[PDB]
Amino acid sequence: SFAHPGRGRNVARAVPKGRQVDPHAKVEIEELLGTRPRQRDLLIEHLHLIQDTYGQISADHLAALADEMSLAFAEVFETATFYAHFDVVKEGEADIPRLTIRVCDSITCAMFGADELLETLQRELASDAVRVVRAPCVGLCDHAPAVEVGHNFLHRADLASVRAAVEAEDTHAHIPTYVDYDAYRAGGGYATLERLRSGELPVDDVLKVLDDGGLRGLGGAGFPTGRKWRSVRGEPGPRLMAVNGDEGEPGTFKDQLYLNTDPHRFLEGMLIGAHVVEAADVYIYLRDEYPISREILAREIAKLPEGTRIHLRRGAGAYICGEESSLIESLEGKRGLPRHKPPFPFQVGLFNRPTLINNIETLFWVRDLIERGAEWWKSHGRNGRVGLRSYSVSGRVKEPGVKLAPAGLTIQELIDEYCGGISDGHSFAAYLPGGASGGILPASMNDIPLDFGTLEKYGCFIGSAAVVILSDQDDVRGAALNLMKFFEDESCGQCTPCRSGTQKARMLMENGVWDTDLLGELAQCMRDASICGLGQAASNPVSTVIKYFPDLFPEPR
Amino acid sequence: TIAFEFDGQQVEAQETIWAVAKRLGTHIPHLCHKPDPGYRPDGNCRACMVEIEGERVLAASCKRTPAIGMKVKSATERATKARAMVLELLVADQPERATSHDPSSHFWVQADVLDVTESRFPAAERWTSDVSHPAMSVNLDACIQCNLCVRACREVQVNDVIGMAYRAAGSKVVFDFDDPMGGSTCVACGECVQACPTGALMPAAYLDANQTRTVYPDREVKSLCPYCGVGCQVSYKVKDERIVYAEGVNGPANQNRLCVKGRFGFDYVHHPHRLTVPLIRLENVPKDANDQVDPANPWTHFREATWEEALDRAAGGLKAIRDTNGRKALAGFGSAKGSNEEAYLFQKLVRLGFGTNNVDHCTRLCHASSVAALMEGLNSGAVTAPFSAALDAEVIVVIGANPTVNHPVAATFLKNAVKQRGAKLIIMDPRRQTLSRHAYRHLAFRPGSDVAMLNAMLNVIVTEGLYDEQYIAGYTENFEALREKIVDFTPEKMASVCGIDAETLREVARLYARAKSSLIFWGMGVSQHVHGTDNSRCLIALALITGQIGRPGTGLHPLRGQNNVQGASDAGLIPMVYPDYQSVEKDAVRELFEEFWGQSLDPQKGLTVVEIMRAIHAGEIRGMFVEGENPAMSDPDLNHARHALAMLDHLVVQDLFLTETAFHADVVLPASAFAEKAGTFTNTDRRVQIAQPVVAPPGDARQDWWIIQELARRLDLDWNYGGPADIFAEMAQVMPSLNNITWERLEREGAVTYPVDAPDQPGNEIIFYAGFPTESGRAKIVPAAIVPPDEVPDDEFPMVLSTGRVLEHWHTGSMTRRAGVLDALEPEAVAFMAPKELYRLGLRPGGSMRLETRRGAVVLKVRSDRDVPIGMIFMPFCYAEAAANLLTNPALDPLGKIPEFKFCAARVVPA
Ligand SMILES: Nc1nc2c(c(=O)[nH]1)N[C@H]1C(S)=C(S)[C@@H](COP(=O)(O)OP(=O)(O)OC[C@H]3O[C@@H](n4cnc5c(=O)[nH]c(N)nc54)[C@H](O)[C@@H]3O)O[C@H]1N2
Ligand SMILES: Nc1nc2c(c(=O)[nH]1)N[C@H]1C(S)=C(S)[C@@H](COP(=O)(O)OP(=O)(O)OC[C@H]3O[C@@H](n4cnc5c(=O)[nH]c(N)nc54)[C@H](O)[C@@H]3O)O[C@H]1N2
Ligand SMILES: Cc1cc2nc3c(=O)[nH]c(=O)nc-3n(C[C@H](O)[C@H](O)[C@H](O)COP(=O)(O)O)c2cc1C
Ligand code: SF4
Ligand code: SF4
Ligand code: SF4
Ligand code: SF4
Ligand code: FES
Ligand code: FES
Ligand SMILES: [W+6]
Repeated sequence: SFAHPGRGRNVARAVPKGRQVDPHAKVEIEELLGTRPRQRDLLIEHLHLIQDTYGQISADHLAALADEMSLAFAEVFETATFYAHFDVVKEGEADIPRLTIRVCDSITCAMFGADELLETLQRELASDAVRVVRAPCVGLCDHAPAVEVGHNFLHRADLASVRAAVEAEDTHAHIPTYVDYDAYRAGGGYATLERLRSGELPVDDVLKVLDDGGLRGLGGAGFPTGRKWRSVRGEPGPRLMAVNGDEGEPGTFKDQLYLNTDPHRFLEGMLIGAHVVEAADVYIYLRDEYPISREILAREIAKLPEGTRIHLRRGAGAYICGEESSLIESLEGKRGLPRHKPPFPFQVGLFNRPTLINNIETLFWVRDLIERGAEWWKSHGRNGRVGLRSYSVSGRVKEPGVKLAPAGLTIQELIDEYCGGISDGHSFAAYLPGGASGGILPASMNDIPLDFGTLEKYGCFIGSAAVVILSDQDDVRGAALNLMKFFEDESCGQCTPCRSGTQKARMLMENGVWDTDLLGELAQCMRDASICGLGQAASNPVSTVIKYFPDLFPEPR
Repeated sequence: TIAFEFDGQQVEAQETIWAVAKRLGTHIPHLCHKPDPGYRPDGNCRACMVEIEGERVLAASCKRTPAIGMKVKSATERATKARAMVLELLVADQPERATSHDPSSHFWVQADVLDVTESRFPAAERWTSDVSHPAMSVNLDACIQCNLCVRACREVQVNDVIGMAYRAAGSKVVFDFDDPMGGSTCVACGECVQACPTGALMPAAYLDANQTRTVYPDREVKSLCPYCGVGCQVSYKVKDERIVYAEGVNGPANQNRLCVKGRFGFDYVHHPHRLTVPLIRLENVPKDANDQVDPANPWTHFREATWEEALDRAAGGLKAIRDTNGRKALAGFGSAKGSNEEAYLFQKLVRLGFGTNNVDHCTRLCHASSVAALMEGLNSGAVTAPFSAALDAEVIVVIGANPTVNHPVAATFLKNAVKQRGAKLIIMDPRRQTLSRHAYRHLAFRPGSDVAMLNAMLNVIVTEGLYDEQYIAGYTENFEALREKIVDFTPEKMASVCGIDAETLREVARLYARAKSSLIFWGMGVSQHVHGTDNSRCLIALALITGQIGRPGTGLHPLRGQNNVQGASDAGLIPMVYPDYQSVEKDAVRELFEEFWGQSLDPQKGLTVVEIMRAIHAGEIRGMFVEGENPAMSDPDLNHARHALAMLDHLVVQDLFLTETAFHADVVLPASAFAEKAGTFTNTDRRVQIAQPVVAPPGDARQDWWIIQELARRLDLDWNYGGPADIFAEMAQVMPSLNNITWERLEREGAVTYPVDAPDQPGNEIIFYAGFPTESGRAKIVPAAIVPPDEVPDDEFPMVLSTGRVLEHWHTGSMTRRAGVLDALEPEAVAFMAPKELYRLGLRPGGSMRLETRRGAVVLKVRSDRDVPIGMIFMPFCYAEAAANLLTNPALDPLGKIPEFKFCAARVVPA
């Protein structure tokens, strides 16, 4: 019995510092991973694998997973909590209910009553066995209001059909009928690609057809696809390719359409690009909200002969992962934080290798542009523009949906010639030419050709051509608030003008009166100092609403 | 040089735009950019934007380097509007400056340059306080999400505690799974709070119960760290003559990096138990092995006395034993925590005043077996490369050392090397380490089988023709002895002895030999065995036959543990050599010093630390002088060691507190602490660094050198030094290693690696590039057989007891248990066992248990640690309530004279 110089008024930790790894959760995650690689760039997939198996990511599983992958606790927690679809449950936290119901609250579904539907589905159905939550646009705006029950997306949903899907345990995704490998080959599929590969079709011929056709980035930025392809292949190898299937832009849904109808057309246009730039592996990054598209691509990639390795990856609820550098970061198993330019992805991208990145739709058209030539593509067009373009039209139209139509249509032409005009009892008031990011234009400016370039004069851009039509029954200022709420949630948090700016603007826009001057100074700062295009375009709704709808600000400054 | 235009003027760079502007006198606001080494810019805060003509959008001047023909404008309305707007965005969430967590933060400074005093944006209600950690307060409502702390924790230190979780404005700094900082893996290194520009992270010492800052120190003093051999340079914050906080300074070894003991364990100098007057044991109070004194109440055993009387009885008792029983009945234990000048005086006092070579210090229980083999093969008593050489190493070997616990700042550079350069780290240690997560391989071999494992790797390199014949031809000897004897130690046969499968042994041997540069670290796991000299020989043999030495990123680095163990040995504080390792038994050496000191010296080498303990039991050693050593806790087999101290006719102890050793003392002399002295100190890299006093000693404590001179005068030695400078001047004339190193040079340069060739050039960090200081210039390889431990487990004692260290505590605990933060972090005696073993004994984690060996028994808590192998008990020796050295086996390595602290047999019974 010996004294000691310490204070003697504290007790030592029974265990080492921090939280510990549980032996049962370690055994369970050992069993769950099987022989899958414990490499870092599979972190998001293994988090999908714990969430899909157990319905949640408990901390005891998260800790076993970081230990199995040699990662720090903060690295896995950092990454997991970045993505909206991962439920991390700590000590003292309840478990996630067995069934999850997600109700979209983006602009189009909100126009058809999404907020009230969320409240109604919450009072009537939420319980210990059902969780009811909001979600951003899930690419079903032509079926607004969209609601997800498990992995089953209900179109034009109400309480009756969602109640019927729950009580029927109707929670799996319904796979439609599509053009499969046998049917695709019977229509001459995988012919242009094989001629390109074998040697008869020269690679320089492919690059020439693209430059002549003028195929531009259908993901929204409109960069010339041939110019990009030459740039990637003009870089020292090894090179890689990544397919952007995030389609997270509210109002956009053309990629989901082409995937669920004719997937191998996209797969061949992809494998063509993979051959032009000599990519060892291709990565398809499909957003989590497309489980129908996920099962279709899983089935059809397996039907392909054994060539280029195709890695199908799965998003986890994050609109920022549609930015090329953020998608790359997400593919490497990290938080989706955009990188700083320069360098650009075509030179230092996925795994610091020169990386070719293309949108689902851009690759979809490669096969046809080659077999039919550039002059067939440039034959279509309107008002001085050339080429085809897929417009995702939602809102107050009689016939919403993807409209493959000539580039350069006016919004008046796109609505009367392709969408049956405005809905019954609505008058054309405003439209979003480029989804959330492209700003809000009034109905009186309906004579502006819609294509890359034509809208910048007006502070807008066509972007992904997510066309949303609003009417006099809709609220234009409430439209811009819904878009700011979206960006405030989607902002990856990296930099001040976007992280704080989106939040500050949303807070200001909820006052009865808008302080347009302060929003003006902030908008200027956001597009001038934000790192990436999310913050650079987040204020585009507010700026255009202030400029093009003076009647919506009666009060004096 | 890149010439470009900046704000209308032609300038030249190299360096980013921000850095050019700072150097031209144009300060550009910056928050997430920390212009200090190791903090690579991130460009997230956007406070530093500039206008680059011809570019659509503004650029962050901290991220962008200039280009030829670049027009950069920082004073444009457009650029200054964006910067002030960024600051206005952040000021909206900041707590009111006057009562904030840091009203004079770097953030508010940048706010004041943009004249952003208020924000017209609404505030967001954010996170609440986190004060669970006793050293640091977390108040994230001042956080700007600049991730300086994240880089601090995950790039500079690579402690890997902090993260930036969630998304958008919910992006939050978190510890592990957003756990409380005080219940997380945080090691309290303080890198994050030193980097934080907002006060969101602050030293707890600075804030009141409302998390408002209250402590603004009067002054700061640059000095060193009193603890370990990394030699970190430190800035000490003094408020009203009290050290209140400490920061990292850009010293050669540490680059502003610290660990918890350097940043927070400074307050032992202010502890109420600090000795302030001399003590003389009461004339009627006898000595006993198990007798305890109360450090707060020594009047039960001691009387207070003047310096004149305490020194008279201190020297008088030693002088009576010398003059009656002879010089042979005295011995001295020096301090490897003191300065080089004090070690030189102490060894001089024992040799000139006691008349013997019975002088030693804690290096006898430390790297004695390592330096024995290094002298035997290289004639060297120091490392061949700095620990910063790990950054140039392709393969890093850490064997028998736990650097993230015991040399943390150095360990941050080995983790940097893995993360930034792709070094392949191989850890060899029975226990798993926190370092193991970054390692390419971790061999968790059986305790006590280094020779078996390392001889397998020499067998792989020698049989597969992986050695460097050019180097073996030019610079080694005795390599043929190794080929003939190494044949029986095959990976297949040695796999069962060390527990490492034979294929991993070959892979490690192939990897080490084929690397372009390989660097070996080792510590007490290698040296503290009855075969520790053999463990070292195998390591040297690995470096000699592969030529992995003498080049950048290569060599042999036995991690020197004490803050001046290397310097105290340089100054001759060991029984067999004068300063600079000159044999006392070489008549030519003895005659040199006899003329330089003016008296005949003993030609026979003295005894070692444990050999003096035994001589005391034989009644041969009767008086001792102990300064800055606590053998009543640090010596093995304490029941016997404390009994030896109880039998001394006369024990003088010079220390800061009434330690377990001073219990048995006849005279206690209150001494100055590190932060109160000036002098030189030699780190593990041979960097000689000068220290200067931060505060004055309390009461009547005196300078160590002064007390040594006062005892020396009373032993007929006419010394009259003025201080450390005058002593350093005398050492330089007998220490060639100090050539071109002068006190003036260290005062202006701070640190100088030795040996130096010129008073202006830097020192030779890497040595042995062109041969060794042996006779032939070559290094002798010395084969090694498998020696068993002195004590091995049987049925009565089925467990292997190993002893060692924890991050927050130092050796015997006499200093760190008196530092408030370190004592709150590790307040109670614990030993570590595997969970499976706790199950078999029916113990729960935190339960009490009895730990017994043939030599002693203790009762303490058990901490459950899966990184501890089955059949092993690991126990720090820092807890007087359950002193590990009551259990340890005092068996000595015959060549090094070091005990086997790392291996004995023990048994556990629940208590
Ligand atoms: N925080 C802190 N740091 C210190 C000190 C302190 O007291 N507290 N002391 C300082 C001192 S003076 C010194 S010399 C250094 C010590 O520095 P270290 O050598 O790192 O100290 P130990 O904890 O004893 O580490 C020895 C390691 O070898 C392992 N080991 C056990 N048995 C064997 C074996 O048989 N073979 C091999 N190869 N390894 C084995 C043990 O697991 C242990 O992790 O630290 C200094 N640094
Ligand atoms: N079981 C086991 N035993 C071990 C070891 C192990 O690993 N396992 N390690 C061994 C090791 S490597 C060694 S180095 C020894 C360490 O053996 P010790 O040196 O005896 O341990 P310390 O606590 O460092 O002793 C330093 C003492 O000097 C006091 N002091 C501090 N600063 C000053 C100063 O500036 N001036 C003066 N006059 N006094 C000061 C301190 O209060 C302290 O009492 O322990 C060894 N013993
Ligand atoms: C915030 C942000 C979100 C984006 N989201 C998407 C998306 O959902 N789908 C997409 O194909 N491109 C998106 N992009 C464009 C991509 O960064 C990139 O240009 C594209 O994936 C490849 O271009 P391509 O159109 O030339 O194929 C986004 C860009 C930023 C501004
Ligand atoms: S803008 Fe800044 S914050 Fe918003 S997403 Fe791009 S990087 Fe992250
Ligand atoms: S804590 Fe200090 S450092 Fe870490 S992010 Fe918040 S502000 Fe930057
Ligand atoms: S203190 Fe050292 S360890 Fe704890 S968080 Fe800050 S940096 Fe990471
Ligand atoms: S590392 Fe060794 S020296 Fe540097 S601070 Fe921590 S203890 Fe002091
Ligand atoms: S799905 Fe609800 S907005 Fe597109
Ligand atoms: S300082 Fe240039 S961006 Fe943070
Ligand atoms: W030591």
